[PDB]
Amino acid sequence: AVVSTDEYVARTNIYYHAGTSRLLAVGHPYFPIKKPNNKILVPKVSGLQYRVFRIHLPDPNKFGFPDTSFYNPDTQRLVWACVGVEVGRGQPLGVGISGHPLLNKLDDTENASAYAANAGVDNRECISMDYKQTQLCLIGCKPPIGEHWGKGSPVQPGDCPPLELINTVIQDGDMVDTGFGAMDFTTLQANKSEVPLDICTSICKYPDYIKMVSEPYGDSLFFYLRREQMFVRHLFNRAGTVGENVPDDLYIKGSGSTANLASSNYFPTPSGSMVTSDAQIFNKPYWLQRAQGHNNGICWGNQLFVTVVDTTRSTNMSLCAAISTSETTYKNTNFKEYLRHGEEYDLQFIFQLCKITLTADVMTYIHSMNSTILEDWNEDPLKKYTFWEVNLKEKFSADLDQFPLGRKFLLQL
Amino acid sequence: AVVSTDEYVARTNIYYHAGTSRLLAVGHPYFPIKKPNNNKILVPKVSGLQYRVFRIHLPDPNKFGFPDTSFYNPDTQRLVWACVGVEVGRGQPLGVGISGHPLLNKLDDTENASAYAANAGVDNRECISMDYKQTQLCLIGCKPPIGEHWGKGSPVQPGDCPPLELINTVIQDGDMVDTGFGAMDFTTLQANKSEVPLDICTSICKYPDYIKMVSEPYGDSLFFYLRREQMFVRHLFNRAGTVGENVPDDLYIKGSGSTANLASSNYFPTPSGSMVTSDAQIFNKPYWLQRAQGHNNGICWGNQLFVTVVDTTRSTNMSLCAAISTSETTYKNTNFKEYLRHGEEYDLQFIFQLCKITLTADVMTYIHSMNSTILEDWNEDPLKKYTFWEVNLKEKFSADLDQFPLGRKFLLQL
Amino acid sequence: AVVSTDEYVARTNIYYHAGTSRLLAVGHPYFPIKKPNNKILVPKVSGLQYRVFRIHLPDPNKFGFPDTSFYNPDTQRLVWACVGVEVGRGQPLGVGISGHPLLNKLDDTENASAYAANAGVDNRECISMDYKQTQLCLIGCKPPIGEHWGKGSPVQPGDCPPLELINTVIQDGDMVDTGFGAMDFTTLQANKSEVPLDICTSICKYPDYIKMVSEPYGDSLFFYLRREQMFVRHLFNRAGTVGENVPDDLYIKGSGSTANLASSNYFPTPSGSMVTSDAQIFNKPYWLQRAQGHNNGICWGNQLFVTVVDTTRSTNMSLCAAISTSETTYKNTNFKEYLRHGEEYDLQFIFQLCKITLTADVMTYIHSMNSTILEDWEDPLKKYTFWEVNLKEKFSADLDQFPLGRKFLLQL
Amino acid sequence: AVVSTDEYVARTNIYYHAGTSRLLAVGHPYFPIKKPNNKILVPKVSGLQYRVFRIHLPDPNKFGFPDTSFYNPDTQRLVWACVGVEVGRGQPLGVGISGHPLLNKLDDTENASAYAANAGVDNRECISMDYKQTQLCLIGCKPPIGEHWGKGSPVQPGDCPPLELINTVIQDGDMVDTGFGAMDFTTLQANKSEVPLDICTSICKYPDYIKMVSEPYGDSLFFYLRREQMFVRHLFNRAGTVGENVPDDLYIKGSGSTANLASSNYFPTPSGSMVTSDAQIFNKPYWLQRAQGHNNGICWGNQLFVTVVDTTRSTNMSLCAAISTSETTYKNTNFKEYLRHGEEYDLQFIFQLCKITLTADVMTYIHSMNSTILEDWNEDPLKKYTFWEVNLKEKFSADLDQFPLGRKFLLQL
Repeated sequence: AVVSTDEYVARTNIYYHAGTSRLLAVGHPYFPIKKPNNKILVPKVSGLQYRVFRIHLPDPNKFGFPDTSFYNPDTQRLVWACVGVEVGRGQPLGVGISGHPLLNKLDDTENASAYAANAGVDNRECISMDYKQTQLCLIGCKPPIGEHWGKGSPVQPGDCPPLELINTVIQDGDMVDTGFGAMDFTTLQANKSEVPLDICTSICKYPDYIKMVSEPYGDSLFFYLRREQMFVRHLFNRAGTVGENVPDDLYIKGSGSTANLASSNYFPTPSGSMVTSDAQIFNKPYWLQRAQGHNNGICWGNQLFVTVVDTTRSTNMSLCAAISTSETTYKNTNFKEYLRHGEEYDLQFIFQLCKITLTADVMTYIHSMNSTILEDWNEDPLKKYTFWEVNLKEKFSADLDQFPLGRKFLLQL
Repeated sequence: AVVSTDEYVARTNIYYHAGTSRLLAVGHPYFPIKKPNNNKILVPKVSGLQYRVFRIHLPDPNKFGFPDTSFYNPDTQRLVWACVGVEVGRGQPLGVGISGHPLLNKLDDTENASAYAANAGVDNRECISMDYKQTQLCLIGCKPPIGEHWGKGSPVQPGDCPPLELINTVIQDGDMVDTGFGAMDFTTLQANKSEVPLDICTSICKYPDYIKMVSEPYGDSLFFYLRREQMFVRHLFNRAGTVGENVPDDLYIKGSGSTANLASSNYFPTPSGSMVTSDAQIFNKPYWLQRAQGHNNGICWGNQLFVTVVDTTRSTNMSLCAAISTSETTYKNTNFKEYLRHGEEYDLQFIFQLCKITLTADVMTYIHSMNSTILEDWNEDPLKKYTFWEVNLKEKFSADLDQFPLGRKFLLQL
Repeated sequence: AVVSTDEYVARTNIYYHAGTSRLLAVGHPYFPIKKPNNKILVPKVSGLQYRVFRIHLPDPNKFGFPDTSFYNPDTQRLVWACVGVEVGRGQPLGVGISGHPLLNKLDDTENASAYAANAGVDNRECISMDYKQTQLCLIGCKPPIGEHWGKGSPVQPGDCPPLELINTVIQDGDMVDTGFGAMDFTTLQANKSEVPLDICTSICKYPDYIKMVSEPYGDSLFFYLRREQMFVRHLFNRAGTVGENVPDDLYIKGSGSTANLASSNYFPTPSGSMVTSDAQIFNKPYWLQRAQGHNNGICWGNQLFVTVVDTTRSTNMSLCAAISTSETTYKNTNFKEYLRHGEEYDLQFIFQLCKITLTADVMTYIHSMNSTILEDWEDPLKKYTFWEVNLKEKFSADLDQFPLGRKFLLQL
Repeated sequence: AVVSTDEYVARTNIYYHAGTSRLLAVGHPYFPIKKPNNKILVPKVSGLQYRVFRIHLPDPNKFGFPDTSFYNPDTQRLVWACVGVEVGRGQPLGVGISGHPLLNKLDDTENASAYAANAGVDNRECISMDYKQTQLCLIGCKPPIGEHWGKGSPVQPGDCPPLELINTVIQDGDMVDTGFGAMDFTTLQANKSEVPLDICTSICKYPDYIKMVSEPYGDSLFFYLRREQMFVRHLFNRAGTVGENVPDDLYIKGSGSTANLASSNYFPTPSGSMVTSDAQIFNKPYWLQRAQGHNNGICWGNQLFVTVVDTTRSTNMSLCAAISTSETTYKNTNFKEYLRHGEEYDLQFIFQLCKITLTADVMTYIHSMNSTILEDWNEDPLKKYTFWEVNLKEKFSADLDQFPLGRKFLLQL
């Protein structure tokens, strides 16, 4: 049976403060910019992406403490334990808009309109919408897990793909669900125009809270917060050949214009409503004094993983340049337009040192839980994923009161 | 007089944890698909507005192996389970779904009319869609829940208005919840077949009968219940068919010319659920049934439970399409086929407590009056007429609570 | 000098539970259906009507108690007292719609973008709106007293009717305020097209809380709850000759198309916004453990009056019957449309018995307060129409057996 | 190692009250009225500007106290401490409107709309929008710090300017972020028609809370409230040549009408939603009894800086004047129309006298913190910016009971 860390991990009264300072990212909000080579030139930085920071801590065993009388190195080892965190967001509150120049939309079904689509071969329209609002922060010593609907195990051309639920590690840059569902658009929509431009060739992953919480050791989730909201803004219709005809027992055949049924593939456009300062999750200190799982904040392997989504600062900046200044009158051809998005972060942590007695039972338990720890204490499995590497090896300071999160921690212990 | 369970049922320190990890359903949100040459369904109907009535089977304690049996004397006592905790996980992103009818019976928009409408033709049906009234609920009990709807009552010129009766019946898995058009039996009360959206035009929309369930003398049907719903009118519309009841002359002054003939007066609103938000969630949150409203304080008579869940805050139909030919350079509508699908994810966790009953003469006669089958089972299925999402927990019981999250929460709560 | 009832009404430790069970009503939401005969074939059941129940409690003096050691049956008398109540509502939450096929509406003034053409002979249009949301529950031993602006008495034809604040007794079926004001429409609007179809000939009364509270004995109101909410959805204009010209000093004369002022009689269409379960009043027990007035819950004369308004369950349901079933193609003439509404109620009470000593001071005070109380030891309320509820045979002593009784025992 | 003020500053039980009692500003909401010359006849007063009050206090060492037995002048000095503040606001609540006669706007991408035949060149419309709602009140003994995107380090004409996060001192009259992002429009948008008229040639700055809380001594900020909300009202589209074509991987080529993609530079128009009285920050006393940082309200140099933003009292009033009064019918040409905006402020403070012993270590610490402190105790460096100078040298009063803020303070004791 699994046992809580507090049952075999002794905590000490030594605390440290580590911060990242300003972390900045600027780029296009929809797609990466590159010129003909596949190398990027301006990365894709959007308000609806996951930011998974892989934080590296100094090795406490080899760390140069001012004194070493608080433990016996011959029969004990040291590990860090997170007891406080603060995610700092700097940019002003705002709401960003994304859309597709050729969205697959036939006509508006919410209410009869003056003009209706004339059928034809291509009815795609230029449509944009604001997305579902989200805010989540997961902290753990292992990568988070997400779930999405992808193509299942494998007929005629155009038949409905099999549908399956897949779990995969969330990475930096993975798009969050946006009101169209958590699904693998690239493969489940061969049309390539069902959803806005920034997700039509990407996967929208949603955290697997059930799986992460229910796992035996609770490494993946010490603490987590979430907030979501959305309401339908407009009700639209889809175009294309009908996959399955409506059963003839659900309606009575018409005559004349109504002889042919209109498309019944309805889809709404989400909307985040208001972003307000009272509903914010960030810029506040979260105390991890007691976690849900068995891992009570121990950072096994000298690592942390802070996943953040914040769509309440997703304002894109219109940006224009003039080809020539000789024009005294405005001309559309004379000005080039652009888009950009800026993200600002600042992570503060409070770490409490802990020591572990290496008895036979403890060693066997630690080996069963994860064999890597014992080898460490004397290739990287996670070095196939993209994380925002954050290095704090040279940024530990023991005088807590010198920093704001340190002062807050001291006021409350 | 009827005694509370805690008056003749003794509780113990034995606790257990049972789980139903990752129940999953995928189907079409409006109707079941089936090849014409057969009635067998290739894709079930799985909408976000359906009742999910799980029928949970427990391992009967009387024939359940324990490490110790000193807590009861077998020949003069019988064991039972008592639900002291529950949680209904919901592992999908929040979202709102859309429904509609390609030939909805809508004549005019009577909200901001600017000129008197023209006379209706032979057919005026239009393709219209709308989101539904938001709803959440969770009923837990040892008997199937009871719902209500307005059906065709006991009995006539052809076309006369059907009489209305209030009918009580057992809610089953797959039934439709009221969506803002009232809890009625559309199939029989609307011969038009185009009054309401496509997913309820031939279905009964039931509503739980809280009054009747709570007035139940034994309180079996309802240990614990939650409900939260909201709605507002998005649009105001008109109906097209002829009028069965003319407006009385005394309610208006006769018009002339264009206004000589009255427009239809059968107004109907289109519901709207407004925002779905995380703070107002009912799920992913433990519930302690330590004090039931009725006399039955969570005793699972017959080794059964019934967890009814409705959750329209995670209804997000996902459009997905497949191309007939991939060797295409320009977009063609005829080259793509469009589909709708909907997926639901559940995770039920329970904490059960063992209880024992002394089989004295008074207890035996009282239990016989309560339900004759208890004693007989303590030696055909009556509920073999309904469709429930069967869940089997005979092999899912484990004593160590701290190994599971709900167990850890329960331990911390003591 | 009026003394609280507890100064001469000594309470006991006897409690009873009375419940009406399912009370059901079905009918048309706008007007009563009747053969063009005066008999009503289908009543008018709407979600904006008052439901004024009249509960008849059993005569405690003649009641067959099992024990009578708690009073002297020759120098004392028994009276019922209400200490708990619960109003049960069955149907699902929803919103209804009302409208007039020929409503008096000229223009949409909210966002007018070009000066309108002069009104013709008849500019009436089909328009509907959802009404202001309301909920209330008044309980007392006398019928409630509402108010409305009726036509007073003092005149050239077409002159403005005098206005007066008339005070009357609310009755079962009277329409509640809908957002157009609490006024007598049938006399103050000879147009018969100013307001929707279900109130264009009725009186929309509003409870007179000020007067009912200021009543000396506090009979009319032990306990009351209220909630309302509305906002303007559209800003329309009225049609018809101008009764009172706009003063010349409030504007500068227009020229050309603007030479003739547009109508300046605006009116908004109300909207009740959202109905939610968190804001619900009903399906919750109320404990009448201290009344505002002097009458502290005593049911004089063995009566109660529960007035209920609930516009959060006003869902009208569309029915449709097919004249011919052999049609393979849809035709409008082949289907007849109907509207109906269903209201479901379930009242529950807890009654505590009380006894009163029949001394000289008590006799004279009760006489000066209400003589019929002493007479019982023509019915003045015969004129009015109430939903008569009979609870003489529904009394029981086992409070455990009923849900409200269990809640009362647990909490008190 | 930085020590909080209350370690070397001995507080006393002497309190004073100072206030302005009224402050008015009237001007044009959109732009200053230059004289056709350079003199500004009417300033630019808007509800979306920063109000940075530079408050001057009497020098306590030279102040005329009725008694001086609480300190010895030779070995001690005196300094003011801000223990209370209140920012009054006069005008009624309301919301103002801004717009551009020639805003850059091509289409309405929310829904398929109906438009006139395209002009081809100069597709600019007269558009207006209400701004994002905001409120804030920073109080410190140094001017605040703000952040905005500007033109960064160094190119064919029309290329996208580089972006950079710049920190600059906020000044009176500097505009606040409006929902279009905190950026230097003047240089980042050569079009001069991307945003409304009152920010098309200005810098929208946002307070830099991260820096203003992370500076060591915490002088710039020992109090701050913030309250902001917005939502997207409309979803428009830009007009102009595309600087970055959509990658071909994100869509399928059209034919006929959809041969050429529509503009994909979307922008939303903000909306502050409802201004309400219960959500008000002002007309309410704040007590500065526990500063976040190390400066616990000490006003070094006898100064303060109160920065206030309030967009919930931004009602512009339209005025009209008649060229000639003899006309009997209405004519447009006979009436001129103007706009004006009026602000009202009333600042009240509670000050507590303090004293510092001039020992060796104290003097060295103060010199390291700020050299000028010891010289002041015998040209202006901060007199390079613009501040709404407030002179309270003659407003201090020792009777707290005679003023409303003092009466409120005495209840708190």
